[PDB]
Amino acid sequence: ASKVKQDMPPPGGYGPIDYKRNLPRRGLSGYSMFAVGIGTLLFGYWSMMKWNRERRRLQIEDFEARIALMP
Amino acid sequence: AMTPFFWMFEEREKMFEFYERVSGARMHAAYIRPGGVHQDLPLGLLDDIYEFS
Repeated sequence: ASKVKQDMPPPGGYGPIDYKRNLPRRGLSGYSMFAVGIGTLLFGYWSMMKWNRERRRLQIEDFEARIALMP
Repeated sequence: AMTPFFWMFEEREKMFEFYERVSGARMHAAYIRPGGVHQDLPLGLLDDIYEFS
């Protein structure tokens, strides 16, 4: 009466299975990376230029006050 | 490195689940006999193997 019933794949088979290596390239050129590094270095250099000159002026002002108080 | 060890022993645990479902033993099944295999696959094993793979 009852037909055979055992573990079999479904009709038409299973869905395709991926096996190829998948290592995508994120994407950024070495020239671009070096340019970003140089640009951030230059920006830091300029900002610290300005801040260090201001610090020199502040130190000179403190020295002026000390000179005034010295006698 | 020590990280992929865990990463892939999770999959190894899944494959021991396959072994246990087919034979009742996780790593020493004794499933393949010199005349074939001992028992037939359970009705829902091929689907889970496909899902894993």
